[PDB]
Amino acid sequence: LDPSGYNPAKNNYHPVEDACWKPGQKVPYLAVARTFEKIEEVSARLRMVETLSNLLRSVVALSPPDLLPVLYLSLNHLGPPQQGLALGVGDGVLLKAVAQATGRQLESVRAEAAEKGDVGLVAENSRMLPPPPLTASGVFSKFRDIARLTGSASTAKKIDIIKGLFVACRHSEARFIARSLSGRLRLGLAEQSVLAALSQAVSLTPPGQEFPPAMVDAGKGKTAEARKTWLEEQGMILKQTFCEVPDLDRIIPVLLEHGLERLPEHCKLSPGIPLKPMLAHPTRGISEVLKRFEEAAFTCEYKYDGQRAQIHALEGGEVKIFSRNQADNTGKYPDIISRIPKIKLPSVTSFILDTEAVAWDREKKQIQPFQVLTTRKRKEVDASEIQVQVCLYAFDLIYLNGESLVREPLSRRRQLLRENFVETEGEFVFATSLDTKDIEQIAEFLEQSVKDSCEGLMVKTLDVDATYEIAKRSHNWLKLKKDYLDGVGDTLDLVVIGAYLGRGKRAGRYGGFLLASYDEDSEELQAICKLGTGFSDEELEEHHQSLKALVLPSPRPYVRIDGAVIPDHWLDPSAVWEVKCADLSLSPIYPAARGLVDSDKGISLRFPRFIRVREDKQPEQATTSAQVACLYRKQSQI
DNA sequence: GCTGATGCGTG
DNA sequence: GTCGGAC
DNA sequence: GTCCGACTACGCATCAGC
Repeated sequence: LDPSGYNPAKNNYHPVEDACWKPGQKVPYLAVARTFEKIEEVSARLRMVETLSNLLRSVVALSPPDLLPVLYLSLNHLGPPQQGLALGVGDGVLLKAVAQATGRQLESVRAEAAEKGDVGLVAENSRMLPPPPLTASGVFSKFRDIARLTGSASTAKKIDIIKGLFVACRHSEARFIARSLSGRLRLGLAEQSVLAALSQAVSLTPPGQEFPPAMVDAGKGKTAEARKTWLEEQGMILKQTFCEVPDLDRIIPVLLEHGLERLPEHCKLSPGIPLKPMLAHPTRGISEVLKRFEEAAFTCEYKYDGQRAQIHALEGGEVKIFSRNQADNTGKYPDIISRIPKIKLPSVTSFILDTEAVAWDREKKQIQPFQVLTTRKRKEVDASEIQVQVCLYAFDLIYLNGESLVREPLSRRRQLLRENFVETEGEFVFATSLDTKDIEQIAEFLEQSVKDSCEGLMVKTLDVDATYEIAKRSHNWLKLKKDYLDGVGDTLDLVVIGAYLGRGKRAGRYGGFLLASYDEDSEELQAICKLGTGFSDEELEEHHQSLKALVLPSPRPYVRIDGAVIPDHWLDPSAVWEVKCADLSLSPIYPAARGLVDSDKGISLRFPRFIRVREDKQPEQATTSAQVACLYRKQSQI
């Protein structure tokens, strides 16, 4: 009945009864829209998971086929990552498409969306013959349609579909379609919560029951200590099957048929399906390394400054390569799929490798900085056109000749790789390693890593919790790098010359800042980076306040920002701020120290973060562009 | 055909 | 990528 | 400690306007 009252938060929820659509029907969008409201209006993850599980339990019950689209809509994805589907819609399009469904001038709506920090708000509030209600599988279909449109005049074909949806919207549905398209759904619930909410709902209301189903609450006969243990157990089955097959188009099918408990029997890590890779927790010292890893024996590997390349060789010759995000990078490495046989021993018949592809200068036999690695062509590439040579630095092995080494320790996997593959210096090399426990030979290896052009030390255990089982701990490796050590690495004192407006969590004060570095010769300040991270909320207000005085109507004439985003508020140069950063880069758009190191290009910071306010310094006292040039030169340049 | 704006995926 | 915050 | 969402530089790919 009236979907505008659907409350899946309501206590003692019943899949069939407090639904707001009768069985075998399509699930309505305002179902999802209402649910989303019930989620964004709480803050306890555990409560938010329940509200989704509910909507999910119903869907499992009355409308099985709609399930998969609901998860996706709730994840705000479009499909499996390897499909590389993308909306190609941006704020420009969407804002426009909004104005076009409502009337206001783009330049009026445009300011409301910046003043509110949320597009979805503006679409709804703006106020003919009403069309049929929207369905959830319907909106998912239109979203995919928009993704698929390409080539000239495709934006315009997109703005229609969008104008379409917005015009079949009822109550809140505007709010959430806008937000989905803008990439920023911001509910407070994401993958993990969606995953946990699914595993619950199919445990409370198991799938494949003939309607009307026997057990809508398979939980009702448990004790609270028993339920909370039961769900959590079922949770991990789902979680780890996903971490090996992070693809809902494969799972949700089998789930619906064989239920949760036997899902690991049909959904197994197989070469060709890309799995989630092992993340790295930051470790700000070496004290901290032995606090975390007090007992266990660990290895030490260089941290290469390439990108992650997940290499699949499947029984059947064919190679596929995937990125950190399960994106299909096969097209962009024809110089890898070729060199492929030259690393697998001949008795190696199917494998999965966890490596980092780094840029290699052949004519010099030395590394090339990340910036160069990124100048390779993407998408599809023919093998002749290649220009930036890449050399892999393999540091794990996850599958070999049939077996799935997830369950084996690192020490098991290391020898298994070391002994099955072949080093080629300039193509294929094991991460330079040094097993130890020795503080003095660690920092001797730390400084060494960098000396050899790397960000620092990877640090992982060898036997104790040494698996590749992402589901237990996902940041179980440790990343140890120079700029984390309070009192090391490059910190500069810089000038706040403008500020940017916030989005979402920072809606209603400044979300970013523009930072500048006194050039001496030109008696000009010069934009060097933006900065939107590393302050607390309390500091970030002290900011938006003590800067609410300095506000300018126009630039000062001695400030030169060039091709940086024009700040939304310009500022009278007073505040001086100390910034830490992991590197300095040759900026294709920043003015600071342009000329001193390159004909055209300035210099920016890599991973800028704010450390503290430098009151005792005055703007002519901050770091000079002559200074800035110096740090870039003293930075493993060869 | 080009160019500027900008989406999106690496980090 | 870095980072804080709420639970 | 986990999970989520603020924010960042760099560059290839793409398409509206011209």
